[PDB]
Amino acid sequence: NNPLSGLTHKRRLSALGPGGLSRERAGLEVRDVHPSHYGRMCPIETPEGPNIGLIGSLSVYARVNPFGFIETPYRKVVDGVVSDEIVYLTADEEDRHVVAQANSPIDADGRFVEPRVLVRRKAGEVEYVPSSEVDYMDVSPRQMVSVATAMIPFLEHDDANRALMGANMQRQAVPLVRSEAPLVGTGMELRAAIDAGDVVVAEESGVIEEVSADYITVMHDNGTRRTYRMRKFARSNHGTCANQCPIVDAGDRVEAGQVIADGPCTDDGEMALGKNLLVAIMPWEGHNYEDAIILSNRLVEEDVLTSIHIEEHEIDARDTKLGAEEITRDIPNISDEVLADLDERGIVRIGAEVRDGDILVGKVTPKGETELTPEERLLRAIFGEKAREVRDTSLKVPHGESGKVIGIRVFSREDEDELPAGVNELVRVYVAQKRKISDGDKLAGRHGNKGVIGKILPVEDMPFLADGTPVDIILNTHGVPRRMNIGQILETHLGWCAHSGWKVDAAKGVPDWAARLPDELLEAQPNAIVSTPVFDGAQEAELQGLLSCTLPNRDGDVLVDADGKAMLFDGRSGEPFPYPVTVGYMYIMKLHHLVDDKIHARSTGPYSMITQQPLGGKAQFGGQRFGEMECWAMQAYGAAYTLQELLTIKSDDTVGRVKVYEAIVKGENIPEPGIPESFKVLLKELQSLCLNVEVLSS
Amino acid sequence: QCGLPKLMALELFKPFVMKRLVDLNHAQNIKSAKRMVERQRPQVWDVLEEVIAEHPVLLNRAPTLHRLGIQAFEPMLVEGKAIQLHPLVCEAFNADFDGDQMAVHLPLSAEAQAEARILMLSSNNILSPASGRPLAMPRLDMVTGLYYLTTEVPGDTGEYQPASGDHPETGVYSSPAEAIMAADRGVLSVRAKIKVRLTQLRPPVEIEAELFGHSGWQPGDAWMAETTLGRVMFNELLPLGYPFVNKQMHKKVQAAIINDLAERYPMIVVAQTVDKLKDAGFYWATRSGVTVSMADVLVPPRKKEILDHYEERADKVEKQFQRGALNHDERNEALVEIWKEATDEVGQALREHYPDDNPIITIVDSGATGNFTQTRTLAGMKGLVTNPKGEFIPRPVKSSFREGLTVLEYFINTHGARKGLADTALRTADSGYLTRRLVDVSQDVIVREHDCQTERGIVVELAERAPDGTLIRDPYIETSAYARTLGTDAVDEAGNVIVERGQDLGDPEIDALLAAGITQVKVRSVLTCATSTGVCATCYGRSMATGKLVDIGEAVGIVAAQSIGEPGTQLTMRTDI
Amino acid sequence: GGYDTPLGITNPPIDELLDRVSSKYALVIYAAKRARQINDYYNQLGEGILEYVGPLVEPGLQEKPLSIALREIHADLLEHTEG
Amino acid sequence: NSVPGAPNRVSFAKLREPLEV
Amino acid sequence: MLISQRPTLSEDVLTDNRSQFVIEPLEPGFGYTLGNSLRRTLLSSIPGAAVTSIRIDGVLHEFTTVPGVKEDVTEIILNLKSLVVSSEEDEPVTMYLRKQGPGEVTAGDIVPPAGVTVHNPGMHIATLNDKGKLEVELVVERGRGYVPAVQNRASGAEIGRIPVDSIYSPVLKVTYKVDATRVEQRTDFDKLILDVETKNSISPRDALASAGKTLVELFGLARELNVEAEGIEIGPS
Amino acid sequence: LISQRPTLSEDVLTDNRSQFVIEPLEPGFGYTLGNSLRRTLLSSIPGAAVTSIRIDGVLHEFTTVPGVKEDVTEIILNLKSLVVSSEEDEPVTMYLRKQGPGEVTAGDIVPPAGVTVHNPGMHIATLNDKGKLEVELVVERGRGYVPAVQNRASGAEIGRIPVDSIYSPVLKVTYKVDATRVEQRTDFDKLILDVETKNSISPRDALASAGKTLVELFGLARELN
Amino acid sequence: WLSAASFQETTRVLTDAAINCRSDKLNGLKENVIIGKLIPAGTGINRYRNIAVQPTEEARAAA
Amino acid sequence: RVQGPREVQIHLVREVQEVYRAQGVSIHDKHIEVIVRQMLRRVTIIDS
Ligand SMILES: [Mg+2]
Ligand SMILES: [Zn+2]
Repeated sequence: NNPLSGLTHKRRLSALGPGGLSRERAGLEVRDVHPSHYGRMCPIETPEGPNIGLIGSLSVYARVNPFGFIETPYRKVVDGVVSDEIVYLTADEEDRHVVAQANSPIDADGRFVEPRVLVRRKAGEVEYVPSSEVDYMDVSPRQMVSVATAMIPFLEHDDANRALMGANMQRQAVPLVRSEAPLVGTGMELRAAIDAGDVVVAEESGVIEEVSADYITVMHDNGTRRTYRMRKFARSNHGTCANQCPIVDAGDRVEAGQVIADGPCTDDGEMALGKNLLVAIMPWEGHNYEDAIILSNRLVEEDVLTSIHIEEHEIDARDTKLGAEEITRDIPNISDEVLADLDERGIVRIGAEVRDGDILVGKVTPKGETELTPEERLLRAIFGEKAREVRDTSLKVPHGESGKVIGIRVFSREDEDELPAGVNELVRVYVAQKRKISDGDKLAGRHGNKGVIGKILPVEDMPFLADGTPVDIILNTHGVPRRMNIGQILETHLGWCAHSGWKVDAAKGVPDWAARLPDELLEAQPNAIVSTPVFDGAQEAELQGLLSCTLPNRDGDVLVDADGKAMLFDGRSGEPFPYPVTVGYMYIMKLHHLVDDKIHARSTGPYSMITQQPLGGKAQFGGQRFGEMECWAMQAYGAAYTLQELLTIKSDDTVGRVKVYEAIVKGENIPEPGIPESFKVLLKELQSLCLNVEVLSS
Repeated sequence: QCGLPKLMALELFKPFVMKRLVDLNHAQNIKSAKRMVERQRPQVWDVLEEVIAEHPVLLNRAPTLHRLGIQAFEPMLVEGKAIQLHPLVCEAFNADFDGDQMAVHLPLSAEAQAEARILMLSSNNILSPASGRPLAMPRLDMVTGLYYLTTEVPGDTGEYQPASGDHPETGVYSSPAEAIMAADRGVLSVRAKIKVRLTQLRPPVEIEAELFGHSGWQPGDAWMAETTLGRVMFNELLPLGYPFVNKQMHKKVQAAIINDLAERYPMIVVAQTVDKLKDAGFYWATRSGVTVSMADVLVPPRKKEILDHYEERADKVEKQFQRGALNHDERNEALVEIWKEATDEVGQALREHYPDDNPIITIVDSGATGNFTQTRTLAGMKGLVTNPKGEFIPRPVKSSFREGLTVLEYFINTHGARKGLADTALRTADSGYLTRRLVDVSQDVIVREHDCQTERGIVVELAERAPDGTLIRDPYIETSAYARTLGTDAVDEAGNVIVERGQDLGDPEIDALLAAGITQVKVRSVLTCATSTGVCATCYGRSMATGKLVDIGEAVGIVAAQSIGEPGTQLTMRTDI
Repeated sequence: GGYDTPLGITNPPIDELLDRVSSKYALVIYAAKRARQINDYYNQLGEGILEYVGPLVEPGLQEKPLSIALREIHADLLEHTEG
Repeated sequence: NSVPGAPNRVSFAKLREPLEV
Repeated sequence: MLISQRPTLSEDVLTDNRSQFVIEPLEPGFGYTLGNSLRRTLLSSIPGAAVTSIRIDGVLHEFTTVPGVKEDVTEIILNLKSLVVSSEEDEPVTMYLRKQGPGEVTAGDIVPPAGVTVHNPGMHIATLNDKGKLEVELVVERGRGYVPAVQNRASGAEIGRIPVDSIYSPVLKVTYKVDATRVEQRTDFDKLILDVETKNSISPRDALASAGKTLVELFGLARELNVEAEGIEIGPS
Repeated sequence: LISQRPTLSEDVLTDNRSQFVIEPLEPGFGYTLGNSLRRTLLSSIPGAAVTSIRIDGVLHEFTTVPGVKEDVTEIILNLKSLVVSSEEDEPVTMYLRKQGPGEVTAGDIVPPAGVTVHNPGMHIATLNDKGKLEVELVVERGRGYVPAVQNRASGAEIGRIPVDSIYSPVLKVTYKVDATRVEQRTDFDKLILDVETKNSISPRDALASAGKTLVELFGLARELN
Repeated sequence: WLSAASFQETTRVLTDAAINCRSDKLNGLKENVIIGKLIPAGTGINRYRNIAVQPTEEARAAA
Repeated sequence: RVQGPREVQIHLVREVQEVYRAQGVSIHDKHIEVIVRQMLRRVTIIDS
């Protein structure tokens, strides 16, 4: 569903399977984080369900030794001098040596200013050790981290739990239609996007001969050329688009190893899983109460948050003792306004909109013969209708989806393809729709702040700054301090600084906070891009200094003051809010938990073979399960009749089912529940298990 | 009320709308009504809205811990595909908007609809059946709003100050209407101490007795109140007969207020007033100006000195450990004690440094969410980081999440975080198993008859006397002595009968008992009920869910087993008992 | 009765109904059986009328029989015999 | 950067990585 | 153009001077625009008169109590503030009220000449006792809005005069509330309900009438840019 | 106190940005007056925008055109930001004719009478030697924004592609006030309002239309008498 | 024995009940749930189930 | 077996209540009283 999910599906470590241990077999000792995991396996990226601690992901710098042992590199230090020699050590090898801090006060010669430096010893103990005693030091920060969890800015400020959660939702982002690069990110994004494989990389340098939406032909330096066939609207394994747009020009020379066309969640060759949105951390009339979020309808209008969803439907035309199944239009008893968008070959015309219940592929099948009702025999003489000896086993578009039609991939034995035995024709139709943002869709940042969309309210009804720019998103303040995810407001401040730009006035000497701050950072342009490594990043003082210099956009207006808050006017009442509220830009991504795929309702569907209970799941008609714990609450209220109906006539009793249906079509009073059939089936199993079981009237 | 997606309702009420639409001649025949509804032609929507009127529906969220896990609502059609859940019953379902889903069940029979309308209506079950405390309390946001509304900041704008010689007090307002008129302009702030002549609000008991006399009926008679008009608006929410409060609004104070309201007011009145409280709290949470930022998260200036002092103590104990006089066990224990004292000192310093009006501060003391330990973890220094085995690392963390962490500090913190998150998943399953066993063992305990007339009963300590001479109220009374029935008569020094046998033993009764000086009483409990099957109603006593005497058929066993088993997810061990 | 007027599903106050009956379950059975009688009377209008009599209070436009049942209990138009 | 098509991402890094990932 | 549904006004009399105004239906999103504007216009646009400065006999420096009568002065000043009066003339007119012996002090004993009327003759002001004697002098002028007490410029000439707050608006308290009734069927239409309570001199009906009339006047100046432009029309009445 | 009737001046900064001053107001009215003006001026101004498009080379809006560098939805997004003004309420059609390599901009589009594309320098897509762009536009007047209607709900051709339409000439709008608060009680508000339009109509015209709508909606209440 | 069967150690309790010819009363709450009969709690007891409801004679006269 | 059936109920109830209240969770005694009464339903047989 995004390049990140593909990346983390590989380079991940599981504990289940043949020869491994199951969830019930897994004790509390396995799920922990052993101190030996440092640098080998990341202690963040982990599923949060029942598989917590079993399935993990490899670190960014880790390597597999030839024997199967996980091996990591580390710098070696001698007499307070760190060489550039990079050695690779296994887990047990680190016991004999002493590894040092990833971020240590190096003096450009290897010596550390103070002797005692925080180092990790053999048995996982972290103690101070004189500089002359340590022999190894870490390659770099973010060595004990994974690729997915290396994209979270201000990681060191977030709690382990929220960082874990955010790393988890990183894999669940969906590809938008624009995929804007984040304003604030980490340097890992570019490498991850390049190595994901779905961003085409010019293998050999040279100038570009010609560029087009469907193909690109690069003119190499030596005679021959190379053409890169592009993939457009390719269906993914999770029903997400895989658009691939080129980002080169007609005659600009390219270099081997350069990005050529962006992937589903990439722009300019770096990761882009979401968008940059204005943020208000204030509570708003309880529509954002308890982790809810309210978005602006501008995102609906501007298509800021919208994702294409490609759906594939299959139909099999096999061989049967009825003869064969023909893909034609001769479907019995059909109208015209439903058949208008279906071609004369038995399929939909390319580019015809359909919704639930519409006919998709006409697979006529010989009906056979059963008890033809006498009423049918009478009926055929009133309108002249023919027998229609074939059952209309066509394709009905299931409930809760619609959209346009992409294309037809038709296979047939007449086409001389390797179809399965007995199968004569295989037709796969593709349906796509543009899913707008709506209430119930799950949104989340990169710090683990989740939540559904409480309300999509118009642009007038939002706080707006003195510039008149409406806010984009609103988050609840209660969720920040109670969840230890303070990093999100830091990211918000940095995002606002990047959006506005700054010019540190280093005229009368460099400011003290900016002294350690590197060059080319004291000056910045509006809507610039900055990066922040997870553990070696911008400090608090640097952020304060950036907030101090916040040059305005077009007029003279410093909307965000030094402390970080800003003044907002209510869009409903119009009076200014009595206190300033912090504003900024935070990265927000759509999650693959849309409300459309999670809405389900059932009046009367199918039932299982053994017991007459309904089925389960959205694939069939489903029907909610009423577990025995809910029955306990049923009993606690004492609502005996409701429980009786639920367990007898809404679930089990066949005669009760048909009778109650007849009752609420005839407007008649609902009759008494009968004897459940599942109880009789249990009775029969007991009777057939050589247990004499008999129910006694008196 | 509760929301319901239009498509969801359309599919749920299928035969109902068929019969209704055919009755309205929408489709001559039901076979036509099939395609009539499945094509979702516009004429189905109004005929659907007709049939939802006063047809209750059930809402459920898995898992169902207590009896309040299933509630009945009267739904309205709402556009979209999400269930609009009222923000007050989130506590009952333990429901949060992270993306959690809820199942909806449609009652069918007339009996079932009646039960949904009476027993399971969300308004009719406010009190928690477990302990009797109000479970539909205002939650985080509205608590913050009310706390901001009813707080009284001195030195505010438009305050009342006595004066003479040149100008009057200029702080007294004729009516709350004029008060809000002034507050519309900038002359007077909401949280300023003023004096207002009130008419529609009952004055407190002492003032009423002092001035109004025996006939203390409020709406007719005017009286002068010394308070802030924000408290006036807050009092306006409560019913007419409720006395004025004029107190700051923490969670516990609203808990007491709503408990009293449920005690001495009809159920519909409290169901309406809690809704009014929710509206006011949500409205005033926005203007409360509670917002988190780097400025609001302050660090203690004294942190460096305290940290260096305890670091020097740690260095001394480490040098002692090197000499070998104390074993490694003594080293770890001394380090743990020193660092625990250090983090306590840091916490108290942070408490003294933070202003009382800081956003995090007003959040934490209002009781909406969080604890001061979490604030200390945010700004300052976390404390002691645990080990996968369960021990405390001798070298603890020193910075805070606001100052950032280094890699190995994050590693050691991850140790404990993963440990806790793995333990939670096992403990919830264990609690589920315990609930199952309790429900099975206590299934047959159901009230059968009103009273067994037995005299056997248990005794509750009930505020044992102190050596100095007083009646020190027992800390544990509401769980032990409240909502009971007296097995005998409460008589002091063989004198007057303070409370006769067979009494609800409410708060006035317990106050009378304490005033009389009595300590020991006999309680008619279930442990001595003489009924052959089940328990007599009098033995069980007052039912917390209703606030009255338990009914004659309520399944007390299931309700009990659920109440014991519900908080199983909040159980945590200490650091071989 | 100083409570302000109700709305929606709670048009008859629950407490006023509860004072009419001994206990809540008895009231539930009250309402259920009265609604059943209302439905039978509605179904017997065209054909031979049984001993059942329909809404003793004025019925509205289209209200479910349970609502008229509760309104009838609120008007003290029914008596019952406890089991 | 060190990548031909890399957009200029100014970073607050304080130290240089001895090796790339 | 048209909103396809003519909005209506429903007025439900509750007390002698108390009403509830309903605007149903309404174009989406306009509920707040109408509600806040109407409440502010009602609060600070309707002309009215109120007392401004107070002088009574026997006081020059005693801002606590006055002999003759027993009760304090704050009660008196508040009761004077809570007095309705309609004046058709803009100059500050002086009032008086006097009586001899113990008794009940009411506004009916005031002496209003032509041009000023008091609509609360039966309002208790004080309780004269102990053969008491009082002479209360009032200053009342007309205008609009709500203005706090204004200091006496001629403090030397008028040392017994004391400033007081004034309620110029005939309406006391107005609250508004919006809801989302019949949104899906009639394209997100909504009701806007207004609660109005005014002095007994005037009524909420003509109060809101004059408020809307003032608003339309002051808004036609904004309209007077393109006399023939494109908007939306209501219909008949 | 002030008894003077409010006035309305004009202050023009650029061709699409103007400052409006209404003096003198009443203390506390400026905020609500500005909000009431702004909401309707932002969400209730009639305008004209594209509704549906048609391309002779495609059947739906998920297929690339042979020759164009962008993909189909990219041209949809680009022409979503067109600036079109019409005067008749009846829907009208436009035409696009571009051949061979080169940028295609809104200036290439030839509009019929009564339709003016105020933003001709905005590029739509780019072509090459195999560029074949035959693009059909339809434009109708309206107010607010309307989501894409279903091409099957109306009797439209298969190749017709609905597009989300947003009729809003107003781009940005803000207001600021500065009361006096003089001790002599001479209090009035000075509302300064800003309007920024999308070069379709002048801010004066948008303000006039919003004022007309408000005047009618308030004369609704005036008739109570 | 039905409640014990549906709780824990189904085979053991089934065997021991079969040996003893344990006839169940079918009167408990869980058993009534399994059978589908009304549970003996809440509105399921005989006092509430057999409530007779008829209009008052004055109300009958009003028709 | 050493303090009769009365004292064991008090001990059990107080212990479970202390355990539950260690985390500041309030549950009334009667809920656990029902259960402890359920446990004490049976009596052992020490003579044929
Ligand atoms: Mg949740
Ligand atoms: Zn008993």
